[PDB]
Amino acid sequence: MYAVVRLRGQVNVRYTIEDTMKMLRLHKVNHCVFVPENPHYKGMVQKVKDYVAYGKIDAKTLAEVLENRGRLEGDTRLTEEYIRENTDYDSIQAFAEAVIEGKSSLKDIPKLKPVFRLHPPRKGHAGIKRTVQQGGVLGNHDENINVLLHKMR
Amino acid sequence: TNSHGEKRCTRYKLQKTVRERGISPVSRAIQEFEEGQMVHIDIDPSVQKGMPNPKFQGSTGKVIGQRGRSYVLEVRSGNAMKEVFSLPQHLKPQKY
Amino acid sequence: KPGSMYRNVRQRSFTRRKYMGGVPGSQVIHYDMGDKANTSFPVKISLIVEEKCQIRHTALEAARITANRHLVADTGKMGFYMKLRVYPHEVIRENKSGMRRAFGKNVGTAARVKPMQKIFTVAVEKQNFKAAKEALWHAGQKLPTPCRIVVDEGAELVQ
Amino acid sequence: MATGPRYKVPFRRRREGRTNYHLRLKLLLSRQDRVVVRKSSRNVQIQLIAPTPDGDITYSSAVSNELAKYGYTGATGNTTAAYLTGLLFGLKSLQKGYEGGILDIGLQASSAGSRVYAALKGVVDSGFEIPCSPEVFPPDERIRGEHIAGYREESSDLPEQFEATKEKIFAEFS
RNA sequence: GAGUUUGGCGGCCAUAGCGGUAGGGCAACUCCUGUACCCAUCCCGAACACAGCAGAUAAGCCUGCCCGCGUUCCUUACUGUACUGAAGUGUGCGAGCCUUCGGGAACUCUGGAUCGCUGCCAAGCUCA
RNA sequence: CCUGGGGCGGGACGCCCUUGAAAAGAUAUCAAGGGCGCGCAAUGGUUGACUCAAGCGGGUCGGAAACUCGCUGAAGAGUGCAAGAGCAUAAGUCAGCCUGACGUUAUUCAGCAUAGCAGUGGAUGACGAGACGAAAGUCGGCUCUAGCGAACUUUUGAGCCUCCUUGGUGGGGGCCAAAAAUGACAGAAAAGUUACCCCGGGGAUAAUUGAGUCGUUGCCGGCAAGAGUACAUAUCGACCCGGCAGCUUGCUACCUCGAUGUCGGUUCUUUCCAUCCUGGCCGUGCAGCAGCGGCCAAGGGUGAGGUUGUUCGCCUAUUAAA
RNA sequence: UCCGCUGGUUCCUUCCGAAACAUGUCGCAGCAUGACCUGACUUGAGAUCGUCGGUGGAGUAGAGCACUGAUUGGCGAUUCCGGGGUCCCUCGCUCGCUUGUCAAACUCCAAACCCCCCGUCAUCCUAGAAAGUCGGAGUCCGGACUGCUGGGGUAAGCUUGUAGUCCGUAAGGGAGACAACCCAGCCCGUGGUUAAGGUCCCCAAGUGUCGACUAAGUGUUAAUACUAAAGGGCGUCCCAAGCCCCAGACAGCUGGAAGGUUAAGCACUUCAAAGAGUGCAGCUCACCAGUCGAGGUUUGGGGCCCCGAAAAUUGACGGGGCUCAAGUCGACCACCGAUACCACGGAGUACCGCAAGGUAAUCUCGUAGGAAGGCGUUG
Ligand SMILES: [Mg+2]
Ligand SMILES: [Mg+2]
Ligand SMILES: [Mg+2]
Ligand SMILES: [Mg+2]
Ligand SMILES: [Mg+2]
Ligand SMILES: [Mg+2]
Ligand SMILES: [Mg+2]
Repeated sequence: MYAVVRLRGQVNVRYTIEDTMKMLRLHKVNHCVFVPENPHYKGMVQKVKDYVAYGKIDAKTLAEVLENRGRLEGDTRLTEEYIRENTDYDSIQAFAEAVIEGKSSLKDIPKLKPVFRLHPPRKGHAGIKRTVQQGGVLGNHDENINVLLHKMR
Repeated sequence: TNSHGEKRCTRYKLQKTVRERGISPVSRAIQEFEEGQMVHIDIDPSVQKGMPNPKFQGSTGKVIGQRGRSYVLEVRSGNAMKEVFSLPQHLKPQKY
Repeated sequence: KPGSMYRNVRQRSFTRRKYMGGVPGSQVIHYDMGDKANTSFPVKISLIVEEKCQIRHTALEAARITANRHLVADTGKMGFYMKLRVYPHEVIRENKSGMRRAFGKNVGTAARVKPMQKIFTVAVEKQNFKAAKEALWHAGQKLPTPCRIVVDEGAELVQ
Repeated sequence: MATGPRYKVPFRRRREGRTNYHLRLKLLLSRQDRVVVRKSSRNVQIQLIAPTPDGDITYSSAVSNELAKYGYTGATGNTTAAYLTGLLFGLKSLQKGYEGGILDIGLQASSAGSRVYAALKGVVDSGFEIPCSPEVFPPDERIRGEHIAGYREESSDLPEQFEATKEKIFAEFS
């Protein structure tokens, strides 16, 4: 499961890349979306590598992301009670485990927004002018996206 | 000044490869096409009759009718739909 | 007309001489110097250019003259074989008024050379290696590019 | 002599001198079956052919080797044998369900009173429909085989056996 | 019901061409035999056309072979080189060039293969 | 009218092909190569029969120049003419027969991508007539892409409608089609001059200063080919290559046209050093005197006169130098 | 009078928001038509800005000589068409084998982007897809940055194109100032954390950490119209490889350059140790012996610095100043720092709902201009 977070703005960005972002539902910086691992989404995330950061999120990171930055319709925070009344699992942690194990989805939750408006990264990040392999933050973090997601908790 | 003729800038659009120059395969000229079938426009430069523009070279046309030997194609040129008359020698079916 | 004018490579290749008019030919006379028959020279070195530059035919002729004279005075007339690999194929045209109808007349030819492309190849004996290398050093001083010498044959024969 | 990579070899049938492709393109535009009449030096053969992109397919055929079973004994490569083969092909193609087709002599030269036009007249006389002009048809005595008196008296069996084969084949297919 | 051979019509139009050697025809094909006639020569029955008993597989044709030339394909190296899509507070005085992620040759080289594949119909034979 | 200001020149002012043009399409410049304003009753159509250019070989003064036979020959020829594309049992050549180089009419293309836009073409068809051919087919000219022109007016072709109450006669008006041209080619019937000039605007655009650039100009450097009796480097420094200055002329059009008073001189002040003299050194092919070349150095000096409006330059006599 | 030319054209808010381009024009300072913007209406279910896979178009970069043309030698023959001192024989073209270069009007080859169509995912969509009709315009002086070695040009803050994004019409934060360079697209107030960039002082936060380099005040200048080259350096710091090398080299200190030759040196039989010879006929090196007693020399590829390097009012790393840095390089840590992001409260807008009200990550910038709603004067 790619965890794609936007880290650069929409100024001086080409229309194809900006529409790629818009179909990914990433209109502003510090916005995260969780998407499956099919080749279609892999190509879409590859097209916007210079303006986002993506990786393979683990279950604990997604659990804390749902617990601290999940919003329903009307801008209402997600909690444990809504999860238990609209899913089969014991808490947000078990639902995150199910989502990582592929037998669940984020669309299982009724009314849940597909965009996680995250906080800016605590103690900054590595920079938006170099990729991950150049010492920056853009591009593919692999499993190290969870460190960046943790610092943007 | 430059010209505005129909064959303008078709040095390689309307050129045949070295080992397909000469007579073409005659089976390409009797390929019947159905209504609504998608066919590729790949112009045969040897057949000088019933040819579309070079500007439609490489466009997929939907067959909508027949006008004798040639076929009626609904071709797309940028943002407009065009009706392009082409004989079967210049068309080629799309395979799935 | 200094070589800095017709030096940088920012234009496409103007070489089809059947669609142009009256190119003044190159002053470069020969392209082989020394022993043109002995293929048994063990130590072979080449002068390579490390930029993308257009060498005028007059520059090539001056470099060839200095290198050939140094090699003839160093290793004798038949103790070396020196090869100028590149022909000047590009036609250099100057806008000889103002900028109206600016496509100029041909005022000479030149050779467009890529980075690391060998200009002169020199084949010499073991003892005449230093003289050939130093003459090739003098040859590149008459060229518009930074040039470094590279050894083709007998790298172990020298060191 | 394919001297280099810029050498365009002809098509395989054209390399073998067996097919003209310009005439083939002219004939295939009809969208009709071709009466592909081919004559060999010792007998004659006629086919009905319809093209498909996998290759040509032949519906019906008839050669001079079939004339033995209908009571024919003479030469199988003359005008009379060509007429009998054409008549048999026409009746057999009518029986199978084919009654039309354009003539196709291929690379063989066109000349009136040939074996090919004799086969064409045999096809026309069997009820098979093929557009043709009667000028290129042979005379009736030539189809009967009235050449015989010039050289050989053993050729005199030709007209009676031709009439016998004609009546036998007409009774056979009708 | 199946197979081999032969013939006609082909499809893909060199992997099929160019070249060299070795084998075969019962049926077939061809070479080959004549010119009464049909037809014909810008002259020649050379071709075409007609009528064909022979004789010959010497050629057409079929089978196998030779990498020699051409083509096609793989393969190791060149090489993830050339070139390039995107981004870059990376870099050069400058013509420019570099890093990251994603594509990716051509020539040549090593070791090999390719001297066609296949579709229809018919004539025969040999079915189990 | 376009126009690296205008003018002179030119027509990139209409049509056609290759590149430019960055492998769909489009894409400008006074961009590069150019061409067209026609020719042809056959140099056209169709059927049949053949294959061309150029080599090698054989044939008699028929020469290495003719015509003829064999072999190689996918095209290296020809197809009327630019360029590009097409074509070999042919889109070529020859011969038989012919006139489809036919009357009428509908679509869609492309001139004019996307996306409106004239008369025109150019590809499919349709009605009616034919030509050649066994038939399939081919023929709406000459293989495809240039060879041409609105409205009005006149003339001409076939048959019809019409002219003011009605019928006729002469004569007009009209429909459809063809010809006559506007080349500034989407169509004025069209020469200059103004320093006697006027007006409205323009830094949308030039002389002007300024800015950018540096071909050219001034001053240099590298490598040293050599001359210097010998000796590259005391002195001169070819060829080739790389620069600096912006002090000459150019290029450009960024600022200024509701004005930045435009050359030269004079007066006065200042600045740079790439130093002419004065000060200090180094080399010499420096004996001294006097030169020659180079380095440091901008404190001071660098004048008076003849011609010319001059800058510049020459000339005169002084002068440390002028 | 007329003018396509100049100047001016008077209140507020809200919604949306361009074009400086094509064709024709006595057209080039103008206009029309189309693209682009806006408002309304009809229509009724799909649309493609994006991804992945496939059927197709490639003829550009690159590459190469297989065509068209150029281009360099060598080797062997054109017994022939040709040039020269019994056509005795010289001999340049021409044809093959092996080399050396090319193309914008070359291609046996040949990408990455890209374009048409199909399937899938994705997004938009009955709160109205694509299509259609009508009302209103503005607009056809554009310019810049990053690429295309774009074309031309000696170059140009030059001129003319193309793809994307900007300024025009773009705030706020930062580069010293900066139309278009980076963050960022922005309703109001508060709190927090970050972006770009910076942390010696001017100035909030580092006289921060590790490992080296620079000795020149070099530098303290991302992009750039704002930044000097060729050439050279036994300046200094590295990597690698030849050669001599504790059977004792390199550089210094002791005996000799004695046989020879005056072949007028400077126009050997055989010895470890002496030439047809380095130098101001003795005056001097190359060379063997001894000697301290250990590295020496050559070449190639790199980093920084230096010479090359001269301009005009006194002056510009932004200034002060800075030397194991306050400079350069390879990494790292913590903090500072926006109106961005998060949160809270509030306003407006869009659509839906009968209404209460509901939704908005997928609403809030704005020139020419379209549309809507209001304020004001006089009657
Ligand atoms: Mg004018
Ligand atoms: Mg007067
Ligand atoms: Mg190239
Ligand atoms: Mg920008
Ligand atoms: Mg904007
Ligand atoms: Mg700003
Ligand atoms: Mg407005």
